Amino acid sequence: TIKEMPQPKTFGELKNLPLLNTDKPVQALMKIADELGEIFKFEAPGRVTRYISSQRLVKEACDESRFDKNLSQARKFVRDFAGDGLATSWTHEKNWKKARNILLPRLSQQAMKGYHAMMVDIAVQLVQKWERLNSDEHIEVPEDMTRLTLDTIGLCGFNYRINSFYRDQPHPFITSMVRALDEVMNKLQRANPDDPAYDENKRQFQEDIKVMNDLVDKIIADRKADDLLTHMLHGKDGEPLDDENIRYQIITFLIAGHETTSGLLTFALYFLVKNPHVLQKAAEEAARVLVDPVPSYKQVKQLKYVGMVLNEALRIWPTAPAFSLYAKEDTMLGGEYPLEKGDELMVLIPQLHRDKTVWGDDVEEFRPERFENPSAIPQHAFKPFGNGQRACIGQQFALHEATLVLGMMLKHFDFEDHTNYELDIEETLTLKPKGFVIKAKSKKIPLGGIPS
Ligand code: HEM
Repeated sequence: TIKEMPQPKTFGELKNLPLLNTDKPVQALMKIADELGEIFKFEAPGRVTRYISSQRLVKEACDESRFDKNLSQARKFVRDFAGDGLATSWTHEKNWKKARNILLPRLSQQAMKGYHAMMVDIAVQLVQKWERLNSDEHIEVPEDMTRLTLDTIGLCGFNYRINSFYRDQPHPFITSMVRALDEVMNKLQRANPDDPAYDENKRQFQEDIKVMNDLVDKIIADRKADDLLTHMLHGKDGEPLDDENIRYQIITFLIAGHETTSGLLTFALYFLVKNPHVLQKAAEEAARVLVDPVPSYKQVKQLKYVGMVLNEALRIWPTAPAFSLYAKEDTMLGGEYPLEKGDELMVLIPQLHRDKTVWGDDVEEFRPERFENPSAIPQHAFKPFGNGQRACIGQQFALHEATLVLGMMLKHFDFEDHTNYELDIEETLTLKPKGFVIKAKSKKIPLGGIPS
């Protein structure tokens, strides 16, 4: 009762690779897996991957006795600029689990009691910039969501003030990060990599890894002249971290610790303007809960419905959209698809969150009240933060940051979807709505003990 594995139209020496000559590869890999089922094979020269989309199979892949963690084929390149160091190392690494058990305890729920104040500091900045737009003026959502999420990691994680809001044009580091990823992403759709046709391109990329390093120089310099870098320097295990691997860990968290989080907020706010009854309902929760000008740690933990709106928007659109895995031994999967040792499966997350056998037929509706009883979401049907001993380390940081902010936004403004924005999701590894803009009617509620 073995079953042959599916596969998209191959085109020659290229195999299936030319089905990814598009700038929305994930979005297209869910049209493929949309037809070819819960699993389908994917060959591009000298690399093969299986794509699992059903909870039925994901729940096996996450069985850590069968499967270990893997580097996306995107990850080995984003390793040409990150780890050895957490988000781009294999479990079989030394400056992984040492590099993780220095930081893990700094990222718990309890550790957020400490970051909370600086998180509220950057949040106030974003709210007030909106209080001070002219009439005609609209909001660039993903654009301002980045201003925040980045400032906030820089500041909680590295006690450095990036002052992203004191700048009309996206911070250098972000313009360069974006252009560094689009490369990694196209250098993946490139049929002949080592070519001179791509030559102005791997020198561009280097200029960009310099701008990004600039800001990293600036953050260490500022420290010399209990943050997340106070350990990344003086945290033992039993080895503190070394010369070279620390400027890695830094660029690693400046990226991981904001991008995916900016994604989640643009998406949530999108979904809310399109479902104005959910906006209304979280807008009340926020009014009812945040009764001081600024929120307390205590208060942010009681934005229950807002936590829910975040998870729902994370179901419908995981911003870190896929994670990889390898087989630890030869094995059946599903009892049908037989894998060798080392074979690679990719967890197409946005599709797993659309598995109707686990969710309903309304998998495409925005309904935050699914997450009322979170004991109702089945084993493994939901994983925006990866799975297992390599779950997203910064999940509790992300969710607190994101609730706090979505919570304040909804306390001080009504938003109008003024352009009838039709969704367009730019892909730079991670997903984020592109050119999403709205207007905000302020509720004229004072903040900080400051009027406007
Ligand atoms: C906001 C602060 C965040 C930080 C500092 C952060 C950092 C990290 C780190 C260090 C890892 C690797 C952990 C490990 O290997 O032990 C990771 C993995 C991951 N993160 Fe995050 N992250 C953040 C937010 C988010 C958000 C909002 C999402 C939403 C989808 C997300 C999605 C993921 C996913 C899917 C992985 C899986 C990697 C894999 O297992 O292959 N992250 N993150």
